[PDB]
Amino acid sequence: GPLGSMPNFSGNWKIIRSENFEELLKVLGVNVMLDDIAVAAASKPAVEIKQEGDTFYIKTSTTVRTTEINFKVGEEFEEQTVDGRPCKSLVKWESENKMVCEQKLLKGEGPKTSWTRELTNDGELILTMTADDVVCTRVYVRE
Repeated sequence: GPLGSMPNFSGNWKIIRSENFEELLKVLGVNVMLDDIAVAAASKPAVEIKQEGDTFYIKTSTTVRTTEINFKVGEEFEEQTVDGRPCKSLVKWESENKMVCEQKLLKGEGPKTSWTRELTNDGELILTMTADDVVCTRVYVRE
């Protein structure tokens, strides 16, 4: 679970709205990173989150594919674009309810990318994914 009064992200989460996902994918092209979309693109599976303070595991499972990512809020980690360019990523708490991941390619030029996850007071989980001026929002509720 979470620290103190901060909300508990642990759960099984069902998507009930999306906007601008295909648009984001087109702007990103080969700059998209699987360590983001491999637990977000597919709408059918539950997104299974396990939170232990700052430590997160995020898992999806279909009969074809199981994927799990992990990170710790506050600890830098590396992810890859689909064409193999490394990115340094860091998640921080932006607010009581919201984490923000900043991302930077290790070398060369690309779009400014980020994502956020927010557990709003109505009980929804909001994922936003950004590439320069394009913002994708996906809204989840508990299964």
